[PDB]
Amino acid sequence: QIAEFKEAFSLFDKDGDGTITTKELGTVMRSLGQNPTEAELQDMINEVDTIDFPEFLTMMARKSEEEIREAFRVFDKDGNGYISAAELRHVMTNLGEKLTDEEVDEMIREADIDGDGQVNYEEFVQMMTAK
Amino acid sequence: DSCWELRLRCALSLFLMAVNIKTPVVVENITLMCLRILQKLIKPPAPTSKKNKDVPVEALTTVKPYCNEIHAQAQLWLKRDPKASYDAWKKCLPIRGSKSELRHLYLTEKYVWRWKQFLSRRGKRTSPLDLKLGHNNWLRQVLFTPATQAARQAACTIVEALATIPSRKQQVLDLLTSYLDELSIAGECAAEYLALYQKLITSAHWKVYLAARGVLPYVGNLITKEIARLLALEEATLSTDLQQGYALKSLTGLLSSFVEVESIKRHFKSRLVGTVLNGYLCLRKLVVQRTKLIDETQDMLLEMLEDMTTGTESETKAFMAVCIETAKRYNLDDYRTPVFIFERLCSIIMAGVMAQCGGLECMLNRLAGIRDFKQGRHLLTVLLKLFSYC
Amino acid sequence: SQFLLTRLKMSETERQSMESERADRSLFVQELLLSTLVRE
Amino acid sequence: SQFLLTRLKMSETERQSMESERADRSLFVQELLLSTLVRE
Amino acid sequence: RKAAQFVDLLGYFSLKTPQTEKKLKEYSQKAVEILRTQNHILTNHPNSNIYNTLSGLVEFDGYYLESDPCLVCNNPEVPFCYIKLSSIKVDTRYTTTQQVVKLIGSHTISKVTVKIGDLKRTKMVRTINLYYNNRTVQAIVELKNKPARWHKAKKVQLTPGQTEVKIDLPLPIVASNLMIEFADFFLCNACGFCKYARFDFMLYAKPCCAVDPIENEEDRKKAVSNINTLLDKADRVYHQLMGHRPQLENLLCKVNEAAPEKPTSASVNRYILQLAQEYCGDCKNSFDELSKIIQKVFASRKELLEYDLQQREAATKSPTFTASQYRALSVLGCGHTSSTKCYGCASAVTEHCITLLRALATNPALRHILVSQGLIRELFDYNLRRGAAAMREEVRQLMCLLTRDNPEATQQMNDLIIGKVSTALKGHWANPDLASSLQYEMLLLTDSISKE
Ligand SMILES: [Zn+2]
Repeated sequence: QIAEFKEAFSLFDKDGDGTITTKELGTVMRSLGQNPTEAELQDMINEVDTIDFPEFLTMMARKSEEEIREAFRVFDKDGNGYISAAELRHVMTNLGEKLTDEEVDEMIREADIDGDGQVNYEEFVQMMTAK
Repeated sequence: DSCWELRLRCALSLFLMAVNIKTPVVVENITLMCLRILQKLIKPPAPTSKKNKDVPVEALTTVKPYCNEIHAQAQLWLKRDPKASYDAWKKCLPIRGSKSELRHLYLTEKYVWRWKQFLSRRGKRTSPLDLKLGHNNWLRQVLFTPATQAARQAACTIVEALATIPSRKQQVLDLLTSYLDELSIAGECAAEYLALYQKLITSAHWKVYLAARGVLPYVGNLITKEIARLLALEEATLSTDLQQGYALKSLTGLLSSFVEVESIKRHFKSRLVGTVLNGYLCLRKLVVQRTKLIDETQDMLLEMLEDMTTGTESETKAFMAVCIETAKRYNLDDYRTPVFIFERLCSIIMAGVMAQCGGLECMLNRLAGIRDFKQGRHLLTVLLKLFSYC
Repeated sequence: SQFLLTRLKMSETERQSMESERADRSLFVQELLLSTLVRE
Repeated sequence: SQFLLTRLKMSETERQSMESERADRSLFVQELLLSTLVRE
Repeated sequence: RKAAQFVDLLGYFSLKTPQTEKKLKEYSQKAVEILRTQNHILTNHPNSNIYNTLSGLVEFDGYYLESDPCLVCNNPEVPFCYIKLSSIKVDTRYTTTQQVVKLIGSHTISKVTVKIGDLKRTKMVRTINLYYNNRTVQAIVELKNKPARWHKAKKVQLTPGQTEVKIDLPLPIVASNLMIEFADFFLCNACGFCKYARFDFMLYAKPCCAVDPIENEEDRKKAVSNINTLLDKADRVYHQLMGHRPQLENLLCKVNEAAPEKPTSASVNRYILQLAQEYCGDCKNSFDELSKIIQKVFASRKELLEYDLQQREAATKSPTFTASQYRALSVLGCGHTSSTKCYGCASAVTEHCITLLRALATNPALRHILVSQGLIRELFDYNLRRGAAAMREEVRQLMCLLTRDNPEATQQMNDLIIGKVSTALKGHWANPDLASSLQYEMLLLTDSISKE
């Protein structure tokens, strides 16, 4: 598996110095069968950063419950452990999406099994693990 | 006007109902008009407002399409589905607008996408299509139609406009690359399509991306197949074709374009020397079915061979090995190509490497196969010269 | 030129609105055409 | 005139029969046409 | 169009030989399959629309919008003609007892009639020797050299007092320069005036496309360079010819509208005049030049290939072939094949198919098998409206014959006619061309009824 990544890195290596530019970073794993997003790309640039082979391999190896916990923390701005419809509306507005009050309420309600009209950490964990 | 959607639906229904008919009268009288309508709708007139005198069309949209999904669905739209209308589609797109902010945006977008996917999977929300383009469609039919050139030009403009954001451009380039094998069947009618393709890969990173996907062996195989067909036709008949060598010329030009830049030239030289050398020899064999296009193809192939044969010792040894490999297949009766191979070897002289690769027995058998002197003076001279060199 | 019937203007803000609407109509037609080329 | 395929007679009794049959066909067509002009 | 006699004999023999039902079924299947394939080729041809529209407006002989020129259609059978030698002359030189002449180009000479006027008893010619060669030179004195560069053609002896002599050539000769020698018994060395007699020459010749032969290596190099020049010129002319198509399609689109225009040979619609001028005026000239250059290239290639074969054989002589293998290998079987995408050749094949099917249908059993193949619908849908008027009438006759005594076939044909007429008459009110494009269906009905 390392051979394909090495071949792609070398093929995208311009000056032959074993290092590439971050402007072409998305194209390297775009050619490998994976499809990233722009936000993913800026996040990957932020995490590491010109990239050499070791950092590229580290990035590829990470292509965890810590991520789910961080997402839950980002969703619950107040830190109260409960995701209200207001918090979801604020998150959607920040992301740029447009939604109705009825649609968001229905989304929250369909995300609750306990009938309390609220999202818990266990509920989000179960929703994420649904296959 | 405000009823534009119904007119567009009529035009698109007529287009898709009459896009697969090969008769030239239908292409000229129905498909061309729908293509022109679609081309006018896709590419609107340049803005005249004082603020927007400079910015292009892409800078004017109030919504931003998603990277890896298509929300518009033509199958339901053509059946007058209220849930797949223009306003419904526009309502599903987001309005155009430190490390922690980047992270938070990343996870919010990702898990909101997952939440929406689950909602569509269990509930009633419509599921967007995936951006994976099929390789057989009406697009190949329209792009190479010999009925009329204007239809090809309009289709080229449409597909050029379809590739603006790189997420769509990747798929568009993949489909166009898949359409590469139509060059031989539709020799001159492809003149437009090529002009589009070269424009879409005019940047270096797109060429490198296509090279990483394995396009160089594809073009090489196409070139060898075309040269073999040319040789077979030359052997049998004596017809004249004013378009002979167009497809081979175009494919060789495309290969040279792929090779000109440094990275793929350095990487892919070890796999392309045999193809180019064999093609050059086979083209040089032509004596009657020879045109100007074939002459230019031979010249460019020779230039490519000269360019690739410059490097370190390992690459020179590999080139010698493949040169002996191509010398092996040629029979013992022809006295032209081995002369070229051996004078090339003596010019590059290396003297002991064929002892390691085992090419000595090849030239020993070459000496053993000579039964005449009048017709084999050049081969004997070059073989003796290289034997004294070695 | 003396016929009255043959003689039977737009501000700037509505010009901006029209250009924007042209942009979204172009984008919608692009996505509609892309939808018909998906793999089946 | 040398083509063979371009060259690819009737007695008197069958001529009489043909003329008679023509007569009855004419009469039948006459009556058929008269049938469409009746009162309604 | 070369296979008229072949299909004639095939139809006759199939009609005369009694055969099993399986052989008849196979034969009918082959005929119908060829017909269907040619119809499919014709209806999808890229130039089909242009030719179909042009047929009813202008009068044109050939199809001058073909990408690959067809050797069969480019090579008609040209007959011999009587040409006076002075009309094709270019340069001449006289000596004491010989005359050397050069022509404009190559010619296939068959007979020479020589006339004598103002003869005197002092001296006349007893033996005339004819010499010819096909090597093009710029100066006559250069070719004046006697022994090496001439070929014997004919020696003719004359009775005393002869006035006209008929030098016949058993085999026609392809010549560019000629020489006449007075062997047994005069001419001015500078001007060529003869006081004893006056000589006039006639030839039974026709224009010929041929090139100089190759004998050595520099001749091969000159041939290669000339062929490259001819290929370049042909490419330029071909591009100039194919550049005419967009204008032709624009004019066709404008003509199809048929808008009335306000203003007797000048009162015809201006767009029709432009169409005729564009097609029959410019495309025809470009096509003729292209055909000439293609013929020259073909002749040069044939000469070069023959020289290469001879040289290879000479080198190898320092394998028996049967009679058919010799023809297959040699240059004899090289120039009698039509291009694959040719409109005229497909039309000719459809004509032959119609003729053969008309011959075959005269057998009742073959008629039943053909109607079982589904020939009536194919003829109704494709060949009723395409071709010359004679072909259309022949197709009508064949369709009438196929239903001669078959109630089912007659019902099928009547159903087709009635359905088309009703469908057209439904929308006749909103479009009169529907009502005016029923002439062939009604002609078919008239022809079927008129045959008792
Ligand atoms: Zn032809």
